[PDB]
This record gives sequence, structure tokens and C-alpha cells, in this order.
Amino acid sequence: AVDDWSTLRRIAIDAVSTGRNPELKWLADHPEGTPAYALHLADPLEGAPEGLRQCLREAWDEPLDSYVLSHHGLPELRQAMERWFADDENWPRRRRLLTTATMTGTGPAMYDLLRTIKAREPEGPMAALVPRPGWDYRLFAHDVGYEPIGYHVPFTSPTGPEPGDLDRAVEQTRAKGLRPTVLVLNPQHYATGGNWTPEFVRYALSLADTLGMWVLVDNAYHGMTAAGTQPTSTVRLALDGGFEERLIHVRTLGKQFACNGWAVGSVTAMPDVIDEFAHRWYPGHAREQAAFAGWLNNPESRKWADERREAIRSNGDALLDALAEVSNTTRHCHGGSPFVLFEVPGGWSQEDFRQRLFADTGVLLASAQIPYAPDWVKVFLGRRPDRFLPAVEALRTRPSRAWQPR
Amino acid sequence: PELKWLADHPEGTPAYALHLADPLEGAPEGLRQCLREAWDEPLDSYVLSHHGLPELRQAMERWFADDENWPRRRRLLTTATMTGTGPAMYDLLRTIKAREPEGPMAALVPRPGWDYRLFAHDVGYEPIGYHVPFTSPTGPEPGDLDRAVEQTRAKGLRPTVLVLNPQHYATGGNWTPEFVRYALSLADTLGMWVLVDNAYHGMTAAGTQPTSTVRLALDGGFEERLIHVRTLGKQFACNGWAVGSVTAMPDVIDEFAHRWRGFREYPGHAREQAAFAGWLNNPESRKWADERREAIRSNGDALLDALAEVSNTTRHCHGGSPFVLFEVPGGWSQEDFRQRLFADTGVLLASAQIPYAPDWVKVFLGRRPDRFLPAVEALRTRPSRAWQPRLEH
Repeated sequence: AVDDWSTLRRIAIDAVSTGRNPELKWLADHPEGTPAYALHLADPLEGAPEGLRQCLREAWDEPLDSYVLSHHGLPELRQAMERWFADDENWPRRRRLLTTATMTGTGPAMYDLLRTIKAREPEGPMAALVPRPGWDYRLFAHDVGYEPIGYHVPFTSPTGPEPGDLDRAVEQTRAKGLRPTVLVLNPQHYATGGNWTPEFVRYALSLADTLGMWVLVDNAYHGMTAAGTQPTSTVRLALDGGFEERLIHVRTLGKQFACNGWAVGSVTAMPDVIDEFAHRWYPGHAREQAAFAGWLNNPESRKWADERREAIRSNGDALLDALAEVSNTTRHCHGGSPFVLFEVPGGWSQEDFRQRLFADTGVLLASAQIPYAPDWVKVFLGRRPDRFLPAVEALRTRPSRAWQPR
Repeated sequence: PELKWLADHPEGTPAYALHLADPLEGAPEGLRQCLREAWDEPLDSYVLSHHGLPELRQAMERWFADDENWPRRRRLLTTATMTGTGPAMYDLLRTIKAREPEGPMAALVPRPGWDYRLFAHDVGYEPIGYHVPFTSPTGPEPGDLDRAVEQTRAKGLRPTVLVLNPQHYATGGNWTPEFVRYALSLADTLGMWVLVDNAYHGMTAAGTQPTSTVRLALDGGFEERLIHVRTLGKQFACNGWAVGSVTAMPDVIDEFAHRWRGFREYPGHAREQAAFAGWLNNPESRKWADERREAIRSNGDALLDALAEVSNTTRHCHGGSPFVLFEVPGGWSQEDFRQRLFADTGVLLASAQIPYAPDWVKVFLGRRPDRFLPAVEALRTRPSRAWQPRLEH
């Protein structure tokens, strides 16, 4: 019965404009004293696991407020992070890649990695091959001086692009007179729920090697596939295939541990690359770095992550059942990243639909943002069940004409 | 180089690292208490407002407007910064570029000064330095700005941005109202944006009145292209927290927040921001800041006294930003001097980095007296030949 309104008010309401996104106006107009549930972002508002917050609390009296004098972050965090991800992703022990810590988000990290690659490569016309739909890679690419070229990602298939989808992007890059310079992969895919095939990832890695392209793999959701799913590990496939020199792995700790605002993540690449990245393109936030190191070295973190994969599975099942009671549109729950997709009832468009649904039920859902299929909705599943299931209940019990085709 | 010396330092003797603008202290206890007490609140998520956490944006706007004596009525809007005022100035420079016609642009920056030239070059401005005299406690004169404008004109560049830093990193200067007024009126005539960095505004030695650029600007009507930037880090002994503020006209902040910052960074660090709002909204934060200006004054006096005891060179303590400057004895480069001094005394100092005066040292004063004064005593009681001239006429 516990909702999100008090927290949404604290983080989204202000006396000046809070942003251009429509949902911020809906929140500003939301009736005070009535429930509101936020399922539109991969961002659990109930907060981080207690074990992590306890690490932060217990160090309040330690001198952790200054600059951090290693540009790569605290060694204790670098080590605990590389350990946790290498185990999670079954990295081989025989590797030359080194791991550096990032403290202001992996968005900024991939922006500066695109600049790092650009600095290492001969000046010329540069394409970044990015998944479409996908996360925000195209925005960083454009601002750094690459033309972003989308490769098709089907949302109706649990298994992601086929090799021919990549080939078509390479062909369009050549037709535009550009060199294919970096390929972004995101096999636990934001935000279709896909878990791309080892077949396609191996194809992508071999094609990149043939073309001399860099491969940037974003593994934000690798550890958050629904229980019973086997996530494809790009680093394992790449190193076993002998593609290492131009591999860059990026992964936020925030999506993994319900703490997006902590902004701690990791970048793993060849030594010369992480050296240029960290020095050319002092850090801070030692309190977050010290707290994460203690948490990741605690076996409770692995237990909590395992339990969360089971919650993602059961949460999706519960949402699917509710959607079946209130609606008759197509639904997907592919299990590869923690999102459910469903089609907007006929005669509605997705924005009007979500606005009306939020007014009638208090449940705020997100546009799926699929460019070739705009009128689909996406629902994030990576929340504690005691905070996700009340939102499902509101959908199942509060009537709305949003569900009825026009 | 300095970090290397620190590593070869013998274990068993005190080392005092005074070469950074960082006290290597815990942040004020009240601030850390605010962080600790909120450990069980749900503050781990992204912030959904593109200005940062509302309670912090509001508290820091109020605290700075009081500290800097801003007029109560103004159209400027204040946003929070969550990744450093360096990235913020990078994004502000890009916001300005997007609003001006294309063509070659100069950014006028203080020389010596902070690293504004690095951001300006990166975004595609040519950085043009204006002379900042370090011997005067009041900094540049109007003709120093006029010279940079004429250099800009001779290179066929449009002067597009002027960066002002009146509590100056890192000379100690406190620039005069007359100079800042001249700079604002000249920028307005030329259509230049004024970016004022006020990192050290609240950090002047007690008894020194910092010049408030925003007050002078708004009194004179120079609002439309004014941008204020100010970190909380240097003042409140918490460089690692990367919380600060930017204030500009509403349309400028919106583009900065939505497009230039907003297409790269997602707002976060709600824990730091809530802790700062609790601190700034506590009367103890103002009391602590006042007590800190007294500590900066007494620290600088104590260093000057110790220098008079062990040395016979020119020294400055201008009182406008928390730095003491002094000249190395004859026959010493600044690097050899600081390396010898650190070896003999355990006290590590910084180069002043004055390009027209290389062999000078600077000393940051913003640290607790019970931690600064032991370093001063080390300089007095540990003999060093660094203080003796190595030249003879």
C-alpha cells in the first residue's frame, strides 16, 4: 500500500521549471494526498539495499570529503568492482584489460571514451554504429563529432538483431562516405528486454575486427536479467575469440544496486586507453567509492543481486497477468533487460494514453521510444515486490478509459 | 612531481601537504551529520528535475544571495551543479556558442588564473589572457582588459566571453569594484557574456570585503548575459562532493540544463545535495563560514610571522582569496626549493604558477588552525638551507 508520491515530490517538484519532459508537468499537477507510482524509469524510488547505505552511514566520521588523488579512483573500489563484474560476466582470467572507476555517471564516461577514441584515430569522417532503438549513445556521438548510424533492433523478438541488421548499417555508413569507427553493443538491451544471441555478438566482434572498428559494450543490465535467463557476455566472447585491443567495457553500478544517483561505474579497456581516458579527457566522491568497496566485498551483495533477479521474474509475471485483465493489446516480456512492453489501445497515442492512465490510476508508465513503432508503452520491473505490486494493484483495480480503444 | 615526492617521504615524520587547494580535512561536522542522519531516507535515485534537488537549489540560491548581497528582485534563475563547476563551465561555453552567430570567437581569461583556458579551447574559443598583477592586492586595472580586447581585435576574433575571478585563484587578490564595473560596462558595449567564478567569494580573510560582481552587475542593469558560477567545495572543506551552483537568465539556464548538460549527464547525488540543504538551512553553516574567515586570517598572519623568522624574501598575503605568496631565495628554482624544503621540513608547498614570475611559491590557507599551525611550526623549527640564497654578487 506504500507509494512513491512523497519521494517524487522531493525530487521532481520545484518553484521553477523542472524540465521539458511531459511527465514533469503531470507530476506537478498530481493531486496531493493521493497515491502515485513511478514505473517510467529504471530507477527504484524505494532506494538502495540497506547493506550499501549502512556502509555510507558508518563511515560518516572518516576523512573522505577531499579530492581523490588517483585519477582511476580508490584502488579498493577498482579491485572490488573488477572482481564483482568479472565474476558476474565470467571474464577469463587471461586478460590485459584494466579497470578504472567513474564517479559522474557512465553517460559522461562514454562521452569521454568517444573523445578518447577520436583522439587516437586519424582525423577523418567518423560513424558511431548504435542500436536503434537504444539508449543515449547517439547523443554523445553527435556532440563529439561522429555521425550516429542506427542498426535495427527488433523489439518483437526476444533475441535481438541478426547479422544482416549490422550489415545494413555498415552499408549505409559506406553509402554516406564515413568510416565505421566504433560499434556500440548493448546485449541486455535498453529498453526492449532483449538478450542478444552469442551468435550475433560473435558476428559483431569479428566484423569489427575486420573493419578495424572499436567495440564499446554497455553492460548496465547484464546482471539484471530475469531469473532463468542466461545473459550473453560480450567480454567472454570477445577475449575467447581473441578480440581485446579495441574492446571497451562500461557498466554502471547504479542500475545493479538501485542507486542510480550514486553515479559509480567502471570502464575496462587496454592500459593505454584507460590511461588516456582518465588523464586527458581530481575525481571525488570517495564516500561512494569506499561504501561500494565494502558492499561489493560483502557476499550479501551477490545474494541481494540473485534475489533481485527472482523479483524481476515474478514482477513481470504479475504485471502480465494484470494487463491481461484490463486490456487486450500485444505484450512482450523478453527477460533480457527488466522491461515489459505493451501496445497502446487503438485510437490512443502513447502520450495521451499515459497521461490519462496516470490521472486515473496514479501509475506513471513510460513511452517505449521505439522509432518505427511509437505507440508502445514500457514498464520497468527492477523494484522490490512490496513496492511494485501495489502499482500493479492500482492498474488492476482503478478504472480508466485509457484501456478502452477509441 | 609533488605526488612523487610524497611517496619517497620517510615513514615516521609528519608530512603536511599544503600544495593543494584542499585541506585534507573532514568536512564540517554538521555537514557530515546531515549526511549520516539521512542514511535511511530514499535519496539514492536520479533527481528528476533538470536543475538538481529542489531543496538544495533553493537553499543554495538563498545562501549565496545573502552572502553575495544579491538584490532580492532579479530575473536570474539558479540551478544546481552535481559534477563540478569545470564541466559546468564547459557546458556554459557550449550554451553561449549555440546562441551566437558562427565565427571566430575569443574567451578573455585572467592570466595567471584557473584553467578556464582549457575549457574554452576545447569548446572552440581562442583563449586570450588579460594581465593580472600579483604584487598588488587588488588585481587588474581597466587598461589590462583594454589590452586583451585590442589583442583580440588584432587577431580578427570577436571577444565573446569574459571570465572574471575577483577573489582570484591563486594570487590572493580582491579585485576592485571600479575594475569590475569597468569590465561589466565594457562587456555590455561589446555584447560579451560575463562569466564570474565566485569559488572563493566567501573565503576572504576576515576584515576583507569581497567585491560582489552580481550586485554591481544588477545594480547597473547588466543582467542579460551575466553568468554566476560558484562551487561549495573549496569553502566547506569538501572538494570531493562536487556540489555548486550556476545562475543566469532563465532561457540560458534552461538550454544549459536541458540540452548541453542534459544530453550528457543525468542529475544525481541527491545524498550530497540533501545534506548540503540541511547544512545551509542550519544557522551553524553561517557561523562556521564566519569562523572560517577568521581562521584564514589568523593562518595567514601565522605563516607570515614564521616566514619573517626563517627567510628574507618578499611575501604577499592580499586577503582576497586564501593564498599566501612568497619568492624563493636567489639561486633557487621554485621546484628545487620546494623539493629541498619538503625533504628537510616535511612541509610540501606549491608553485605559484605565475607565468611572468616563475620562481614564487603559494600556500593555501583554508584549513583548520589546529592542522595548519603544526605545519607552520615545522617551518620554524626544522632548519633548511632552502631559505638561504645560493647566489653571491
